[PDB]
Amino acid sequence: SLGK
Amino acid sequence: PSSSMADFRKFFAKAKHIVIISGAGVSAESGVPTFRGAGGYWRKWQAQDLATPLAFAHNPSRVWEFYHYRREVMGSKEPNAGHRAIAECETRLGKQGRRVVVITQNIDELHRKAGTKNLLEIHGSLFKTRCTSCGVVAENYKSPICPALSGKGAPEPGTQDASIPVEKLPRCEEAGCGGLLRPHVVWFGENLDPAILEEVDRELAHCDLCLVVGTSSVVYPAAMFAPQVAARGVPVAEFNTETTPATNRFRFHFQGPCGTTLPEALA
Ligand SMILES: *Nc1ccc2c(C)cc(=O)oc2c1
Ligand SMILES: [Zn+2]
Repeated sequence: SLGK
Repeated sequence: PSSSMADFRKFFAKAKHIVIISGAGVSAESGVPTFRGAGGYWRKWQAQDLATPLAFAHNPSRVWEFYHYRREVMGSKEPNAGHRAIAECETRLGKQGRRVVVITQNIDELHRKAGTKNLLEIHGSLFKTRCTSCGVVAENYKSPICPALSGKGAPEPGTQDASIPVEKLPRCEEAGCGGLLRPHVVWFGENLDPAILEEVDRELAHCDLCLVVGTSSVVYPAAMFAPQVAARGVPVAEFNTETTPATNRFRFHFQGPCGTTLPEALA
């Protein structure tokens, strides 16, 4: 779960 | 940064090794749902919730429902004029002994469907599996990927989990494996394939023109690749829907849908  | 198409075309005419970094905007112009960003949900979740090793560890059926839906959705989607301009560019330049490579974060294969052959899919593909036991990566276009997923993955809020037993989720078909497959896509919190990164570096090191399309050069992934191209003095041209190029240093910025600007730019 984040930003890649 | 310049918006002169004619000046860009002068660089383009001479370029022998073009890197094209393709972001989410190219897929969005084909109507492909990304389940990222404002409003983009599958049931009550976004990709940040489901594209993670923890989500797959706890709820592999729900994660497979998600990726099954996204696989099946592609049967009604087509490459757009931006994909086509990029593929036609590769084909035409290839006959002249000139290289075009597409480095994409998109996992929907629309670049391949448009005829692109030189493609680095840094986040993998909806149409590849990886065995969580033996590591084998396989192409998989089957509709449905396994019988238990037929008719599952409906996206509407309120849809209950299919709760498919793991034994009936997609299994590895290598002789003597039978392990549980996952999508061969990069998840949040995961490493990129170092082999792909090595190939990326080689292209960035040799190219004489870099395009950033459907994304911004100052955010991931383009921000990992474009700065070192620009550092060597190679022109970087940005094609995206931002009104303000969130950046100087880069030579060109062309505002608009990639399917409007790229057919002209890459003619
Ligand atoms: N999201 C993400 C994941 C992994 C990364 C590595 C291996 C390096 C890089 O280029 O940035 C990454 C970004
Ligand atoms: Zn296996």
